[PDB]
Amino acid sequence: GTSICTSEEWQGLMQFTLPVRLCKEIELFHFDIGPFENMWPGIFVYMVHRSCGTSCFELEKLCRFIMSVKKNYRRVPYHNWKHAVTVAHCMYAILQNNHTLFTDLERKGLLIACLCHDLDHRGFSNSYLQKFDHPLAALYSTSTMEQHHFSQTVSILQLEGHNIFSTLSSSEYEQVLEIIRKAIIATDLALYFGNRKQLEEMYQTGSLNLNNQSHRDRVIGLMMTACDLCSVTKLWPVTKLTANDIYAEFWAEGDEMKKLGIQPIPMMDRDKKDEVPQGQLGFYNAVAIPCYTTLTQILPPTEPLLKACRDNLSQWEKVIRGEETATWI
Ligand SMILES: Nc1[nH]c(N)c2ccccc12
Ligand code: NI
Ligand code: NI
Repeated sequence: GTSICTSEEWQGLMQFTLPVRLCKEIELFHFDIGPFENMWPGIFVYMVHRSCGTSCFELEKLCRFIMSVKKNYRRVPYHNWKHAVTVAHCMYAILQNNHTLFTDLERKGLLIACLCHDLDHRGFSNSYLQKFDHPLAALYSTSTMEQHHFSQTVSILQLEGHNIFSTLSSSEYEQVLEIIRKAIIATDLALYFGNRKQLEEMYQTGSLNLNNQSHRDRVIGLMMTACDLCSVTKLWPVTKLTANDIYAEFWAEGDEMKKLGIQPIPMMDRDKKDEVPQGQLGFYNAVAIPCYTTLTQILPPTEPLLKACRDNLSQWEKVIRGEETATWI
């Protein structure tokens, strides 16, 4: 099942210090971790310490956990360690801007959930696993990969010296694993459509109440979608480069489907790259823009995410009209 970091790996992280200039930058929604790869594990420790406090976790167990999580992301084009840290940074920015809406247990649970939410992704969609009766689809009949990512998270926590949550009360341990489970399962975009619709209704009717656990769960669910999709909230060149990686995965999957006698959906067909700009327009109109619109209504300080998403939508529209300027691969 699960891989473990080296002694040298975690002890190195324990020693890391975040360059001073980066402290100011990491607070901003639009921050791109891309140019700082050696620092990604340290960036995560920094975020946990700012959000949750330097005493939240025993530092050794936290650095062991982080480096073993990294080792259990695969070398796939998109659903990899870079994506994990990017999603956790978006969650950090949301939490910093909305800090006292969330409990200390939720903040720690959500930062961990974001880091873990795609653990052991193989570069194949739920659609593929289920079309082709992969064993995971037999074990997990809905939200197949997401149930797997949660199981991997639990596996890593159970590794010797890796349980960062062991110091919580017996009740709080149960509560945080549930926070993490619901948060990971919520990253299944199949569930997003229903969740966003429910939230929009709750908000528009004024029945939305964050003292109501089921409402809190739904808000946290939408935060998870917003963080999972946050490549669409970066500056255009970063968004575009990330889209290249997303599609590399999709096209490798479509290649597999051709061999099994199914023509893939256009989005996963490398011979249909001309349809990508309209495909992105559809995704922004149906998924991304509604998501950030609703999130901004519920959490006003998240508005820059929506502004950036709208700017990117405008850029894809420019591509469609043939107005794009030079892009670098
Ligand atoms: N950016 C982007 N486009 C599509 N179609 C996506 C699907 C999942 C996650 C991000 C995506
Ligand atoms: Ni996922
Ligand atoms: Ni993801």
